[PDB]
Amino acid sequence: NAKEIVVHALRLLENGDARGWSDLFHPEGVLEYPYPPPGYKTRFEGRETIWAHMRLFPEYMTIRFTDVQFYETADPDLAIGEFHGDGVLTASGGKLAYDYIAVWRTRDGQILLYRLFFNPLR
Ligand SMILES: C[C@]12CC[C@H](O)C[C@H]1CC[C@@H]1[C@@H]2C[C@@H](O)[C@]2(C)[C@@H](C3=CC(=O)OC3)CC[C@]12O
Repeated sequence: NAKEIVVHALRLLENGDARGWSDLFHPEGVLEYPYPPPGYKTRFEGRETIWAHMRLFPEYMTIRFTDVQFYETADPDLAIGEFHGDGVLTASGGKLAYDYIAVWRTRDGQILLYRLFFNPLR
């Protein structure tokens, strides 16, 4: 189910496995930053592109997430949840913090939609 897939993914990212995380997306699957920070795209259509975006992730930062607080949905293939992320820039130093809310949509064990809200000012 979606909640299962989401936790899996977040774990993969915590482990720095960006290809894995990427791989969890349906080929024509989409990543979105509804409130994108400046200098970044806001939609990433297709696994290849999502991968291209996330490729560099582990090189600049390492993240650790709080446990997702999901809200109960009807559809088991839709998950809506809030969670926090703390990052440490490989620079290094740089502690970086995020408070998310996301709408995940899955099918046959793959991620179709990853809509990740966060504060672009912050
Ligand atoms: C917007 C962001 C800001 C920090 C850094 O400059 C990289 C950019 C692009 C990549 C972006 C970070 C913030 C982070 O919170 C992210 C949203 C983070 C993610 C968490 C998640 O569940 O999906 C992606 C990993 C990296 C991230 O995807």
